Amino acid sequence: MFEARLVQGSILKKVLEALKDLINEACWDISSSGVNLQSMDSSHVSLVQLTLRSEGFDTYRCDRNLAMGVNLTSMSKILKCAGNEDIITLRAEDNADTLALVFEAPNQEKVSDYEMKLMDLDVEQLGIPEQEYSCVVKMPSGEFARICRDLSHIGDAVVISCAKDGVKFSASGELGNGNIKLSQTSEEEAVTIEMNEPVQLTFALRYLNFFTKATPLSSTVTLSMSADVPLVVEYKIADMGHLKYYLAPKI
Amino acid sequence: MFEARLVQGSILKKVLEALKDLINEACWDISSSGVNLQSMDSSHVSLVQLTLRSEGFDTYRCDRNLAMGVNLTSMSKILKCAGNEDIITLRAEDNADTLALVFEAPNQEKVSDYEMKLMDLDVEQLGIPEQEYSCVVKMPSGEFARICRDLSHIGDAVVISCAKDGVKFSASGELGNGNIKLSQTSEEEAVTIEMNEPVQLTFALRYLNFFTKATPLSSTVTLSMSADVPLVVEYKIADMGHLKYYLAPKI
Amino acid sequence: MFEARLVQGSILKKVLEALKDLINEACWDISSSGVNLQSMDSSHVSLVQLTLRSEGFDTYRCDRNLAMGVNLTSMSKILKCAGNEDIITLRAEDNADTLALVFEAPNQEKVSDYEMKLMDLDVEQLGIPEQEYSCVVKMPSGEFARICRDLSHIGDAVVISCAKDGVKFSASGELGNGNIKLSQTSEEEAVTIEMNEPVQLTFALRYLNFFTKATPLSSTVTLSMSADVPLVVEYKIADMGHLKYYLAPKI
Amino acid sequence: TQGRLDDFFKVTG
Amino acid sequence: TQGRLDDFFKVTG
Amino acid sequence: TQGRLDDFFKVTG
Repeated sequence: MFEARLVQGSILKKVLEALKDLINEACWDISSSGVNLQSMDSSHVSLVQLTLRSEGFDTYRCDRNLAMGVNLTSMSKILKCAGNEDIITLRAEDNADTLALVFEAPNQEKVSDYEMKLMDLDVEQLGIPEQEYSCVVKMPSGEFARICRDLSHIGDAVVISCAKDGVKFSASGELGNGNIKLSQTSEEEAVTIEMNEPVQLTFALRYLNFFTKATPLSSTVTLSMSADVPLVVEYKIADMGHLKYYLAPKI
Repeated sequence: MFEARLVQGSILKKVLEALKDLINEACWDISSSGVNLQSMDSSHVSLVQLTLRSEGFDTYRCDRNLAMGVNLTSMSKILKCAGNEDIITLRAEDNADTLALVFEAPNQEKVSDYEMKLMDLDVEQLGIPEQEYSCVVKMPSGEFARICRDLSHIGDAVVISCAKDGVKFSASGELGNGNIKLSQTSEEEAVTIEMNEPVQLTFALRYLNFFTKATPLSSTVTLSMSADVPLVVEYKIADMGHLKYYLAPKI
Repeated sequence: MFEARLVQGSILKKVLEALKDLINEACWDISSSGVNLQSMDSSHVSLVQLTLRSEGFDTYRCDRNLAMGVNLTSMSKILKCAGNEDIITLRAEDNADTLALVFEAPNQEKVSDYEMKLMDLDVEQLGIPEQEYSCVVKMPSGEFARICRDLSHIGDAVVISCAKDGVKFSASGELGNGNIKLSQTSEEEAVTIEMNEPVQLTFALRYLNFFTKATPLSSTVTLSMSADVPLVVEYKIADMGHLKYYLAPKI
Repeated sequence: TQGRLDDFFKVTG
Repeated sequence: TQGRLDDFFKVTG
Repeated sequence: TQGRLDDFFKVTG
């Protein structure tokens, strides 16, 4: 039997909002340690990895390992029925074919219970060796979102260049070209850039704009890059875990 | 001659907004005691009844009984030209074929006057005997609006069940099923449930979502139900009167 | 070489927003004294004239007179990439075929640079003799915007009548007719009306609603009218210059 | 099936 | 009928 | 051209 009670339900609402636009279905691997979710989008251009530790929940119970196949589009729609101040509980039986979501309003006079069917999903393995990157940039999450949004008005792809001094994001299109340069500042609104060697990569803005849907989950975002390797964009979910996105570069 | 001066014009703006989505035309019966309006929508599935007592207006004059046929869609559009802090005056001559609406801006330098044509309407009688219901629920109007909105994401109909303990609203659809339960609290943000006997009824959410357009008119809403009889949803218009909606159940 | 540094970049953002809806291309005549822009829309029904004095910029340099042909639709899109608190710099070389726009974020860690191509434009002369009008009305810019918006819900044209007592705006349509009357008050939220003789003119609301896109540029707006002559609507850009619109009346 | 208020109230309007 | 500014001003631009 | 993560990672899922 599975029981996960999250007092700050808005966290789950934000997670689904950050997932649904990128992937429509995924397997939520549940265990005594928490919730793990990993899935590539249909085009295999990006991969999302979610971690929600048991310690982050008010109450957490998962007698046995479970792999629940879930329609994220449907789950997000149901989470729309939860207030931002609702306590949210996810509940499932041992051999669950359904997932129950319970929302407790802050007024204590209203309690909602939603049940959605689970689905069989061919959860695919995806060996990704955690390594070190040539360049790691940490910046305000809102700042990164605004950069991706702005350049999207200019082009469909962004060239990210790293070197001594800062990081530059460049795009070009029919209306002209633009470059946004970020230089290290002197935790939330600061910019830190650790460079091992200059790196230049091109990425599709369409996917980056999907990643920034996770902005409300954290005040900061960290970008990790290395030549000819997937970009990694990470958002820490305050004392819960994190949401990591991987994106294959162009070429 | 008819002259009704309402200092808090926003009230009239809200009334028309709450009417126009349900009905497009209606007869405003005017007399020395105030304004009365009653009309069923085209499908005769719902009925709305409005009461605005003369006492609620700054100035009120209605020498004789009048029954003005009005296009509510047009009236609401004209009321959109009134500020939320405007004093609104409705004016009409004895054998009126036109209705004048005067909006006085709070700056006293701007006064607007709109005139719309009236129409011949076959105001239909509709005997509805005021009786007692098996269950009457009083709750925050915003709460009820949110319930109807949420379940609308799940299904097209809502099963309302009443019993000892509370009232439950249930809906089911392709994405799953949901139930919202309300239990009595211990005036504006409280829930009171008076039950004479358990009652279970099914209603179309499309109509309930039309009723909740009246939410801004009152902090509270009262639902009255009895087996095999129309549901009644009422919003009190603070020291003016009320707006009552009736809805035929399914089956 | 041209260099114009505007600390309050929002001003330029607002100017382009006020221009783009009326005209898509225009020549920005630049000189040591500042920026001048004048252009009629394709139908020659209206004309816009912009003045931005050098004194209004933090830094201003323009070694020689320049006439840059610019696609305002494209320029406005690029200005959308500038924050409302960004310092904006416009830069161009002597025989410029491109315009550079630099946006400096208030955090000092982010600097954006956009470059758009310039275009050859047949800047047309348009002799307009500055004269005196029969009636000049000064009122809150938001007030005028609301008047034009409201009457647009009633008709497609507005009859503006001036006489002793005030100014009236009238429109009529299928839903009825309306008139808004403004009477002199006793700087920002006041109404002043100077009348030399009664004047009555008809104008298309579609164009007036384009003019009010300039509302955020000033708290006040001044309307100048005379029989059988174009209407003039002016917005002062606080210690920078102004934005003047001319509109040919109907008939 | 959705009912109509006529099945619940007398009209004659 | 809507007039044009050319009927009110000399252009030659 | 846009690459896919399969060109960078081993899957076999």
